[PDB]
Amino acid sequence: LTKQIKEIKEVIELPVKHPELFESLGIAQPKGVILYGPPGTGKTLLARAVAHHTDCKFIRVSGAELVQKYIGEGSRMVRELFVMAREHAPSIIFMDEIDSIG
Amino acid sequence: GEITFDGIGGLTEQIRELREVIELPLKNPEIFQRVGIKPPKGVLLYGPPGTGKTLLAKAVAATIGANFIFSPASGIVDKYIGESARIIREMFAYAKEHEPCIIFMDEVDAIGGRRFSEGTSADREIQRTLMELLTQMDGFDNLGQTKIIMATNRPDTLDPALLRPGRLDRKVEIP
Amino acid sequence: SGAAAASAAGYDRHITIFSPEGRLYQVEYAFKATNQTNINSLAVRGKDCTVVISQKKVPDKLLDPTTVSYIFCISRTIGMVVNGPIPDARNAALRAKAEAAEFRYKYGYDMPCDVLAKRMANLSQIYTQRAYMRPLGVILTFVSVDEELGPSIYKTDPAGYYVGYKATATGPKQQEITTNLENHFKKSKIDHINEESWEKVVEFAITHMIDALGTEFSKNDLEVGVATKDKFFTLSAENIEERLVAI
Amino acid sequence: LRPGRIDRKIEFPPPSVAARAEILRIHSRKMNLTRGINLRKVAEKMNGCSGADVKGVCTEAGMYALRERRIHVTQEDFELAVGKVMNKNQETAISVAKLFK
Amino acid sequence: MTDRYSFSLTTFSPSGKLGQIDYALTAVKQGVTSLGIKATNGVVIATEKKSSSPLAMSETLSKVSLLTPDIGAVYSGMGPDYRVLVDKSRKVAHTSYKRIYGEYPPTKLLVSEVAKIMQEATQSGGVRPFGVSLLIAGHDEFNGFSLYQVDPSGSYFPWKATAIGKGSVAAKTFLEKRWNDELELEDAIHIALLTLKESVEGEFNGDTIELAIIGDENPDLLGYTGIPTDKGPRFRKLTSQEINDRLEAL
Amino acid sequence: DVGGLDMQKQEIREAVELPLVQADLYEQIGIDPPRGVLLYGPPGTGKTMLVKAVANSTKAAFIRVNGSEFVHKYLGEGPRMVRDVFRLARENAPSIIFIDEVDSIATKRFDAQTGSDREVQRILIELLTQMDGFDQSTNVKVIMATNRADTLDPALLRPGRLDRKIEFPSLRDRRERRLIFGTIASKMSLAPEADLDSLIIRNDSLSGAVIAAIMQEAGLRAVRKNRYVILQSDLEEAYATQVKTDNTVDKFDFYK
Ligand SMILES: Nc1ncnc2c1ncn2[C@@H]1O[C@H](COP(=O)(O)OP(=O)(O)OP(=O)(O)O)[C@@H](O)[C@H]1O
Ligand SMILES: Nc1ncnc2c1ncn2[C@@H]1O[C@H](COP(=O)(O)OP(=O)(O)O)[C@@H](O)[C@H]1O
Ligand SMILES: Nc1ncnc2c1ncn2[C@@H]1O[C@H](COP(=O)(O)OP(=O)(O)O)[C@@H](O)[C@H]1O
Repeated sequence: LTKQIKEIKEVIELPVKHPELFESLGIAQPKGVILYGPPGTGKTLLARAVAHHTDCKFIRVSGAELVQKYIGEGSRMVRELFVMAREHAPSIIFMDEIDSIG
Repeated sequence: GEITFDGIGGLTEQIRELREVIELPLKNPEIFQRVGIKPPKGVLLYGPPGTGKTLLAKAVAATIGANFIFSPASGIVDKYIGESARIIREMFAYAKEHEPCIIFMDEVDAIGGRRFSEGTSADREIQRTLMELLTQMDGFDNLGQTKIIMATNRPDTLDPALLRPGRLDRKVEIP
Repeated sequence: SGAAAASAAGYDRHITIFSPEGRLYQVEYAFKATNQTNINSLAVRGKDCTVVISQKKVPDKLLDPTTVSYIFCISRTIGMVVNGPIPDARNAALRAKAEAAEFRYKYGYDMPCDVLAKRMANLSQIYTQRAYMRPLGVILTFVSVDEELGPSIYKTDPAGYYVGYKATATGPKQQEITTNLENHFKKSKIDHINEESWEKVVEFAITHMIDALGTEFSKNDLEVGVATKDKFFTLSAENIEERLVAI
Repeated sequence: LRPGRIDRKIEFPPPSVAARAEILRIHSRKMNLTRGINLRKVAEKMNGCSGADVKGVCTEAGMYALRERRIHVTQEDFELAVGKVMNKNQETAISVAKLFK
Repeated sequence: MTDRYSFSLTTFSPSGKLGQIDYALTAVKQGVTSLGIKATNGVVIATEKKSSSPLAMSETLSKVSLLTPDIGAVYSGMGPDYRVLVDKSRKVAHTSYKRIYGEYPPTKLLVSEVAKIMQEATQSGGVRPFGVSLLIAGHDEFNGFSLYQVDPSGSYFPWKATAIGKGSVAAKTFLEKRWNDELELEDAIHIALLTLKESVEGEFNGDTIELAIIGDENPDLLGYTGIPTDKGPRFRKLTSQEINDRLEAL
Repeated sequence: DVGGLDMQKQEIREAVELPLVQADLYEQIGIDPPRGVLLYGPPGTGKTMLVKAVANSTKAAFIRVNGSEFVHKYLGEGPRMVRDVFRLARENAPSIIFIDEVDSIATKRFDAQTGSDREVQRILIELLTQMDGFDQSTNVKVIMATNRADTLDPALLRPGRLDRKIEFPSLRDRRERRLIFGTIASKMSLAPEADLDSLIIRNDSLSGAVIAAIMQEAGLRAVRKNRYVILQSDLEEAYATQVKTDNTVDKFDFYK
């Protein structure tokens, strides 16, 4: 599969590599994707592989690392994430997510 | 003494069988090796509450002619919060050089505490106090000059992280 | 874990609900009722004569002991003894006594204890299908001296299980008794018992529910039945005075 | 799932047969790959309904050679691999008979 | 945790499934092992008798039972939901089919008249189903020998060689290791007891076992010699000694 | 010290012993090692003890733990566990794990209409994540024990997770039954008139745990008979001890 790639590097790298373009094209940068499909297809593969060829850094959170068993120990933890992004900007985040299940 | 009195009521086959469970490995145990088997390093005595077994184990080791000592598992964790397991090893060394001898210790379900209920480094006492127990009883070699007894009401509440497989091998209910 | 998910998640108050273990529990809770008297009967075969024995307790003095009895002469050639509370014994006794009859009105002879344990047990099943009725908290024994089979004992429980034993007891104290005649049979390898007279076979069955029961018995604490061809009836008190004199 | 948080999304389906052929060449780049192979066929003998079950196959094939102490393989050492991931998935949990049409 | 779509029957869950049937089929798998397999010239039906106490005469009650001379059965699971079933099954031959066709029925039309006696009790609350199963097996003269299963749901899967109860898959694993296409009855019979020597404990004699056959007519069981065409039964329960020699031939 | 059980042993020597002391094997061929395995089959069968021996030869570390411990009532007090051990099972590498029960917390479910059972998925999905996500390679951690294998999630059986099913006897394996008796007996001293061939076929169902419950009831009464040596007749009173039909506790009241 390679067509799938072309959408990633269209959203990820172009607003980072040289985004003067969008100011000519008169639209808004994008800010995320999501990727679905059965297991055993190679989706968590790709995010390991995207790291090699970024030039921008990388963050990873399997689900269930957020939870910390107290009331707000979790929602303090997400916020402790994003601030660690901005100072280290630019940055990418990768997430298996079921905290947002339900 | 080797001739001591034990004549309270209630129970006969128990005092009859512990005599089997515990006498022979102490008096002339040079046979358990050449026959082949390994004797039991330890024992457990479970049942319902309100039964008067503290005096029982106090008694039957006294008629047999064994040096008996007994300590609850409360003061070792009540008086001594974070200076406990020092007492354990001393309780054996003292017990060693006075070989042979029997142990008894009730409220044994207190060592669990958290039982690593969260794995935080605040319950090191409730964790290590199980550790030094196990490492020491493994150090006996089970020759036949030191044996151990434990007891509680809730063996289903027990900590089979150890004391189940081969340490407190023989489990014995009571009527 | 056994009944923990039972006592919490229903499964113990409706009859017609299975548990994921497969077990339904209501009928499995009926049997606790059978032992609510602390009573313990017995039954054995003969060459042609059958017997059943029961305690008959010594409560407060005001009773009239002629009527306290768990031995119900159903029809002729038939009889039964219960294990459980009295009221839930009658409704089984009476649903029968009007059932042997219509047979004899509709088929031309008297029922055996075979059918009478298959019929009444073909009903206690039904009442564990529908919600007509709480299953009767009993377990009841039958006796007879049949023409085609000889002596015969049968037994029935609130589910519907029925088998014709060779000898048996029941109540809170089966293990003690049952061993004190299971071992007896492997001695001799006779499904029945000797001592032709219905007299002499009683004293066999008394003494086995003395040594293995746990005490000594008078004439008043007992009540005893018997089955012989053409009849079923109850008895007098001298049969033990003509025991201990011999011993 | 709104735009403003995830502006597009992706479907990763399981592959075609001609699709899978390239998945094996990459997993087999370090295997020895004796000559007379048509691994455009092995895909067709068993559609790997995943895209990673094959990663066990190309592994599983070499495992035979290990047992024999051979280093290399041929087509045969693949043609039995399909016997394990596919058939033993149908002979894994299809073992009821009670069912309802 | 519970499910709140299982305490009752008329309720669907989001997977489009019903509650209590799924557990009744577990009430049998917890029960004893019983079976019946097939042959070219007959059918066999077997099970054992896990006699509870030693004092229970294990002969006054038959796992196996006759429905018509050409048709017999056996259960696996609960008992009282068997002898209450058959007593209203064999009737239905004598009520729905016989009296308006003269003769006893085929083997599958009997099953249809069982399985709705099984399905009347899974359509209205206030009725537990029959926590049992069945293996009906018989014969007739346009489709031939047969074998049939009957679950509590009212479905009747047919079969060739099968078993049920706790010791099922161990047995079903074994049949096709021994089963064929052209097999004969007296060859298909010692199979169906060496199948049962594995799913057992303790004693393995005629007084802890009982089974059946189907075959050619057994007119000696018939009783009324003198008619040319009324060939008698086709179903006979093998006595103890008739079994208790075959084991010593094995 | 173990009994017999020859080919079952042979397969984990392939899966576990080789990848820790031999790796050029798996490299030059053009593959990667298999990750862990599972050991299905009825209990009292030497599963756990085998895995202990495996450590004892290869000298590597060992972590024993039970699956009913990962479950916990405080939210997130479980997946902290499953992630904590790996944080150290790497540290003391090379290392492996045994789990004497995982069918408890592992079974297919069509959906969760509940809050508690949803966390059981949060348990598992981290376990399934740690092996497959980026990590080290010397761990061969997972050795899933159980009593059956017809219940697990095939998403746990995705090749890469587990690829070596393993099976052990249940009963009727007279060969594997007799074979252990000599081994345990090889430890003990017996008289020559002490034959055990009377014992094997007399049974119809037992296991490998009971036999030790028999031997340590066989060679226990000799000393009660104050003899330096055992005889035969002590034995026959044991096979009744570790036999069937101790007591019909609730055998009849269950269904009927
Ligand atoms: N096209 C491919 N090239 C190489 N490997 C592949 C490919 N497709 C699948 N795989 C294999 O599939 C596995 C990865 O599976 P995948 O990452 O899709 O599951 P996952 O995304 O980890 O599931 P989840 O994220 O829900 O835990 C790897 O072992 C990889 O070798
Ligand atoms: N069998 C017995 N004989 C005499 N006294 C008994 C007996 N069982 C219990 N007791 C009474 O109960 C008390 C001892 O019970 P205790 O040692 O507290 O039981 P446990 O150690 O299980 O808590 C004493 O006062 C004793 O008199
Ligand atoms: N083949 C065998 N050889 C030696 N011991 C055995 C054998 N099979 C079982 N055992 C005994 O079984 C016990 C361990 O059983 P175990 O493997 O823990 O059961 P499970 O696998 O269900 O946990 C040990 O004490 C061991 O002596």
